[PDB]
Amino acid sequence: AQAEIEAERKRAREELRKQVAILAVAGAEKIIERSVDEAANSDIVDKLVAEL
Amino acid sequence: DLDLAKASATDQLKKAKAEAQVIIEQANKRRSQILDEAKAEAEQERTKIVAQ
Repeated sequence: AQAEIEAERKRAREELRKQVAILAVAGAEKIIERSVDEAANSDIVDKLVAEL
Repeated sequence: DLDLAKASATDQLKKAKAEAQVIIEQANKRRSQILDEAKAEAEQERTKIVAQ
């Protein structure tokens, strides 16, 4: 029973990791699309054509 | 007299064998009783601790 509860502990922890990560990136998509900037887009292109 | 002596000795031995067998069967039934009591107590404890 006691080892069972310490397994259940890890089972509880992992689910919270999952929730927070998914909902955080859901917010991040909104934040990043709303924060697009043409100079930053050009800098992404200027990075990838510099390594390509 | 030998008939009587032989018969009494052998039936005494038979009595001893039967008595030993029932002694052991009483032990077996007691074994079942105590083991099921332990099982019930353990299950009761485990269920209440996990709910808590």
